[PDB]
Amino acid sequence: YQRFEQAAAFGVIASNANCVWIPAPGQLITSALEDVNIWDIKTGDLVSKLSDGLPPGASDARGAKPAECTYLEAHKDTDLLAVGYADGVIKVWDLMSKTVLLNFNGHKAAITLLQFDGTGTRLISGSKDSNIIVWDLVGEVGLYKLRSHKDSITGFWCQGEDWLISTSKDGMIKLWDLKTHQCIETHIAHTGECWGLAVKDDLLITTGTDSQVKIWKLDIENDKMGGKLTEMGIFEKQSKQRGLKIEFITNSSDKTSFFYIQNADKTIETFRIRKEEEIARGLKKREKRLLTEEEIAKSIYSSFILHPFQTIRSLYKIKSASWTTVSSSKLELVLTTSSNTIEYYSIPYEKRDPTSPAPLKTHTIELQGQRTDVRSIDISDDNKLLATASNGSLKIWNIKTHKCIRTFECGYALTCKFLPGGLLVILGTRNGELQLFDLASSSLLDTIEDAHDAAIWSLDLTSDGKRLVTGSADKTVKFWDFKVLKLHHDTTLELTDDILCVRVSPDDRYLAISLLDNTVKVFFLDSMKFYLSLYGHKLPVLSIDISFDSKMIITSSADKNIKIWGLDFGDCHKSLFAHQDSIMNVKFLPQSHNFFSCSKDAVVKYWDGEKFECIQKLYAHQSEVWALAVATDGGFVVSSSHDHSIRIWEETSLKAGERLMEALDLGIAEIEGLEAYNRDMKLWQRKKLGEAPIKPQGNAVLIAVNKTPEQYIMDTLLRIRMSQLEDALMVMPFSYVLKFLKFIDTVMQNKTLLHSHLPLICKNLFFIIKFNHKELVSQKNEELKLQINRVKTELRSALKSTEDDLGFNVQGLKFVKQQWNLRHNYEFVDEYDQQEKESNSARKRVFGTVI
Amino acid sequence: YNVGKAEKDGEIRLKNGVAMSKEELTREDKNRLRRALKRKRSK
Amino acid sequence: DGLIKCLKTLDGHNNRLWALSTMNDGDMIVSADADGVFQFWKDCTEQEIEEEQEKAKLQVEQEQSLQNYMSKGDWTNAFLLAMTLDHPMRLFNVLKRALGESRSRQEVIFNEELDQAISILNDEQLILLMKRCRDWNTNAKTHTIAQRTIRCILMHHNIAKLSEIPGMVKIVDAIIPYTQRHFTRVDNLVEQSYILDYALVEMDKLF
Repeated sequence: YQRFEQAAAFGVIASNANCVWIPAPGQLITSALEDVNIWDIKTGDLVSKLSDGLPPGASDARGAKPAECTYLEAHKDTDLLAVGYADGVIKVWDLMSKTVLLNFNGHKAAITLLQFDGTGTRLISGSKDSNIIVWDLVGEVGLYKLRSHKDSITGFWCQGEDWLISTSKDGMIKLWDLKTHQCIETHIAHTGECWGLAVKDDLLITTGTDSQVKIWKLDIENDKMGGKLTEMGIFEKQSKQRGLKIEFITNSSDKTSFFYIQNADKTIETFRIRKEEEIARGLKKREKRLLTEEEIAKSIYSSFILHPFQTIRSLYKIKSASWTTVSSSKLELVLTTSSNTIEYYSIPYEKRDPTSPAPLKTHTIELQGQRTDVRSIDISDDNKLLATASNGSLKIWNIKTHKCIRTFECGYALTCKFLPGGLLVILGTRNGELQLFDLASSSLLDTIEDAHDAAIWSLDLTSDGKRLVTGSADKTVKFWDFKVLKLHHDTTLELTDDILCVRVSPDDRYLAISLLDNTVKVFFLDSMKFYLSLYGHKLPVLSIDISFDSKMIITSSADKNIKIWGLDFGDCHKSLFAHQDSIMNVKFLPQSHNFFSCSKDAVVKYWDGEKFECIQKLYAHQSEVWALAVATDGGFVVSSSHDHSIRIWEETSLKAGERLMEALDLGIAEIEGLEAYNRDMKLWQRKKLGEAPIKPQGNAVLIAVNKTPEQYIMDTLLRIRMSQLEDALMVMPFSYVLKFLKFIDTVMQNKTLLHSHLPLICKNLFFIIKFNHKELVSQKNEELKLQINRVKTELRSALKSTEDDLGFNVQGLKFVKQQWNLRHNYEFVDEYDQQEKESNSARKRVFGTVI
Repeated sequence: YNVGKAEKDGEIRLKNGVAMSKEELTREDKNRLRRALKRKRSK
Repeated sequence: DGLIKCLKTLDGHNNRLWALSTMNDGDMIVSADADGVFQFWKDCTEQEIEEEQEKAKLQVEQEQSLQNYMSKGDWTNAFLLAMTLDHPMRLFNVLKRALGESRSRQEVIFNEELDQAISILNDEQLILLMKRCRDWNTNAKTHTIAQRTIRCILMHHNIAKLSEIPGMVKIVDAIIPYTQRHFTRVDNLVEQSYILDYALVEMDKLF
């Protein structure tokens, strides 16, 4: 089939991830959806959009919402970028040739931070599952995986190859030594979460849930157990919301240092850290009024060691930030906000005065976005695109360039539409107001306040475009004509329930109006005569769409099922259920019964109305697709979703016994080679030291699993089961009985694994010599005789060593019981009453007998 | 005497005899004992 | 009685109650009366969770010290951390490891500081240690650790105190008969260990 496939997306200037900044003021990498977009902040154009070579909407696009870009970090001087996506996967790219260089899945949920350290070859990744993984960049492996946290990694910081310290979305902040990969010391940071971490080499700073920013003194070279990291004092901010990123810089040119704490509620709180001169000079300023309560107030430290600064506020909700600084008078802080805007600020400072009661932004990249959710998308004939936003940002795009070339201010507006000549747009707002605009001239043509008593919901022209209809939330739908370029209120059709969507037929024939009482009434346009009343949808019901020849319609609602109706009689054809949250909108192709359905669960779907299959299930959005609009001709569809993204779709084994035998020959070969080598080395040290035997190399499996041959034979003898141990011991021949005796004679010198496996050793050895006893006693060698004698004496020494304390504890515990009894049991001299007491106080147990 | 379940709430005592505490059980071991508990629930 | 808003009943009275006075500063001490008996309720949740979070801070520091000890060695302070925390798996592992290394190296059965630390302990820790000994003894694989700990308790404690703790006969009736079974079994292993002695006398007769 001439199938459908994504052209490109746009709108997303800065989406949900951090921002990394690149010097030349400078460039700036940020995150669009599923791919990163790199700007300069000076001119502001999108000079790069680093993406994959494969788009969603292709043939091999797997059945999944694609992995959203959720963290970025850049290594500058090697020109690399570790970017990481919402499903744990990490791709490391370059910014020059724009190719994916490394693939690093590892995790189970999205990642929260990256960090390059020793700057090359080592990348540490902390995620929303509680792992944190160290990866090498030159070997393409995970080196180690630190695993002790509980909720989700919120910050970490490492130095080289020995010391890391992290903190997570539980209360805890932990310290790892990278030599052993173990958590050394834990501390409950805050009473809830722990949302920030930063450290300049002397002091550490964390922040939790509400403004109690905690100062720590870390002593990395401490030798105590607890004392590696102490808590020194807390201070307060102006924002009660969760501070969640702290960052430090040491500006040069004298030496100085600053840290900011970005919050949630539109506020970054910048702070200055001072010098030892003003510390030691401000000591007596709190030791005034002249001493232990004075020294207690002198430690009660935070406002003493730290200094507030300019509290930079903003218009929209703040997402992420970073900075640059020269001369200590250009603390220049770049900041991506939530409701997408990139903002480059700059706070000046003459070491004492910030020179401004509120700081000043140098740049603000916001022209290619919408600050809100696009409620209505439209198309011109083949060139223009029309987006209507909640703040007021009516905006116009072009197809060939994806650049916003025309932008207005309307209000809380939800449904807009063109005029059939092009370059002219009518819109309806959520307040009772309609509005007319154009493309060539200035912003506003005209405005009709109080066009409706309540919210407009939908509006629709004719094909010649001289008249539109507006159905609104005042239980009323009105007809509006275009006279001369002004609006004409000629008739107002009253209804009983809240009309919410209107659609005309593309041959000016019918007018389908969808009401709040689950139905869609198809009227005739030519007389307003109430042709049909299509019914049975069981929820308030969204956009209707007439077919091209005006014989079929689709009707959608939030009951997840769109219903096809033939219009000759108003008869339902299919009632097909898709889209597991809610269908927002539906659009027929202009010359076929092939159509599209975009839903509240972030998916668009391509159907035909002849077989009622789903021809395609397209998977490029991350949130509620609020509107879609197909081409007026040609088959390419623009879709506008809640993620502030607007995108274009164009056409296309052994067993036991022999495992014991092979482990016996391996272990005894290694043991005998070692004993021969130590014999020859002893003969060199007890003879003329001209030479010696060289060395046995350590055996392959033994040094690979790091086990002595005694523990090797012991744990394979353990892993054979008690069911097949007797057959395992009978299968082996007498050479293996002799080297089994050599194993027993080796193992009862290492008295940790003699005494931890005494009854297994006893069972196996006694069965082995009981079975081979006819051959064993007819062997004639004094070496085996001495081996049996030594095995005998050491074994029975161990067994009498354990039966010693078994007997001692039996007599001791029953003496304890006996003296407790003769202390205070009761006192019957009559034998019968004594035995009645013992019968009434003996232990009972109930046993299910069979009669 | 035979070793039943715990006399505590955070403790998991087996007929083996080996008793564990739910504070020291790591999460993979917690899922492991929960699935084994589910098997002995179904039987 | 009195209730707060559908939760948190209070201790109550025996009869009807027309009395509530919460009219202190924010809401300090609150009064409530029956016919005759009064009730004075204290405060807001400002210290009866502050105690909870400071004992949680002590618990997360001493659990971390137990992990570091169970890593690096020093079985004795790891042992008393396990006893104070009631971490029985770690307690069994530390007693097994200390016993095994005392088997390897060279009256004294664990290392000297560990079994002095078992000598110094109180009646509550001793009764929970003997509960753990009681149900480690029910195996035959992990009974040696239990028997050694019973031996150090017996030969480091006062027998009259050991008897007169309330609860220490309903444990020693649970670990006399398992120990009698084990003494029979290990005695039988000693008895059937004479096939080596028989094979020696046959190999001596051989010529």
